[PDB]
Amino acid sequence: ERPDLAWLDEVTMTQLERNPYEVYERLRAEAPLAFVPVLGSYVASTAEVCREVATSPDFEAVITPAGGRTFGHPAIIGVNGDIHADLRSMVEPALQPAEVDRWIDDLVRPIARRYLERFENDGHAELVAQYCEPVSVRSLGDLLGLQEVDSDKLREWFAKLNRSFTNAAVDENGEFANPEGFAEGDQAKAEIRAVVDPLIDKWIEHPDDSAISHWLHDGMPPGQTRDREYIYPTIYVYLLGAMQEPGHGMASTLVGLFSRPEQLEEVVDDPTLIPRAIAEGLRWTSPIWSATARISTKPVTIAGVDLPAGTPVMLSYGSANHDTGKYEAPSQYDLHRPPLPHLAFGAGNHACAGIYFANHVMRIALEELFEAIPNLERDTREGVEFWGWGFRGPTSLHVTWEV
Ligand code: HEM
Ligand SMILES: COc1ccccc1O
Repeated sequence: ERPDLAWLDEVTMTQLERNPYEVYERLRAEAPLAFVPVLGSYVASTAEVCREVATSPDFEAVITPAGGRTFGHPAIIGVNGDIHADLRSMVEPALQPAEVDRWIDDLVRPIARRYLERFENDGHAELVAQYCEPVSVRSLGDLLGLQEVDSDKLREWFAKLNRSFTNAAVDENGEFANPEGFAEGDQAKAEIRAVVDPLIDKWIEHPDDSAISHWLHDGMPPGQTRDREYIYPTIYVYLLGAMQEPGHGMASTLVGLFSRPEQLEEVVDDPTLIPRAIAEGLRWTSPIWSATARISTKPVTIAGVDLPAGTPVMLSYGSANHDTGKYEAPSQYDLHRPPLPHLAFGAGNHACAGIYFANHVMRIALEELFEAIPNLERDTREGVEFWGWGFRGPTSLHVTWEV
């Protein structure tokens, strides 16, 4: 209904999945808060608007429509008040920095070595499938208590959940355009239940050091546990983004480094630059690109738009992280950018709970990769395609090295 934005009626879901940055460049200039018809929602595209909405007292969390169809209730990302406080209290212990520092090295480093050992003498690899994804999922899976679930299965689950969660397209009547696209998310959930229900049965009676056992038991009266239906949606939140994103982020960081060969060389020579390299990678291609949202709780005016109460706004943090109000030439990867604030972990009460853990997973993985293969090069015969609007990352990363 905004006349000057009639061009947005012609934006497609496929276009946004393939490459959302041209449309979002226009949005940041034309309408930092804009209703995108194919998404069925207002979208926040700039750093100022995303930060304002994420931190405003007049907004609260809401799950996106496709996210809710995928995860149900109470997903930690979609709830507020006492339920959110309890779910944050449940997930935070293992994520506390002092706690992560106690065990993160002995968790991730042997995992990274195990996956490297499989290919480090080959002279070629596709790092998304052979390294970045397995290390990310094996690390978190072991932390959670899912040691027995193979990395290939954790990877399949996150991919199916991604596609269902981001199945956001709506038709001319505001109805989901592709209802069949939720079926694979439902199938993943059914598989997850079949594996995890017996584990929860065991943990209720026999608590252990796994994170999910602690989710059941922590803070509960004697002999009581949180109901499994109450915790499953947050398990699904983990089995999508927490499993997927460290792998996404380390792979994007590698693509960015390969794009600046002098910078790759600096980081291989001086691995203390790895954290900076990662932070720039997350800004450059944000793993959680436009997955979350907030909803107004009263009438508000944001970026000149008067919103009624009850209005959802999607937080396109991956666009915010290319805001030219903040960054020069944001589509260029540059290790030597000054260490400015970014929105790849969101903001406010619903900001990422796992930042410290995620940063260490990616750091340790990259350290081990460069120690193992110091002469790592991108295989320039192959293209790198990035995919995703809700969650974004490279679909492959072919590399080569002299053996
Ligand atoms: C590089 C990897 C990661 C990125 C880029 C990422 C980014 C994000 C973003 C953007 C959000 C939404 C914040 C908002 O709406 O303002 C989020 C939420 C979340 N993150 Fe992460 N994160 C990643 C890894 C993880 C990991 C590994 C875990 C768990 C161990 C995790 C746990 C969560 C939780 C629990 C939430 C929901 C917080 C809430 O709604 O209260 N994160 N993260
Ligand atoms: C940490 O996992 C998520 C974050 C935001 C949206 C969906 C997720 O699975």
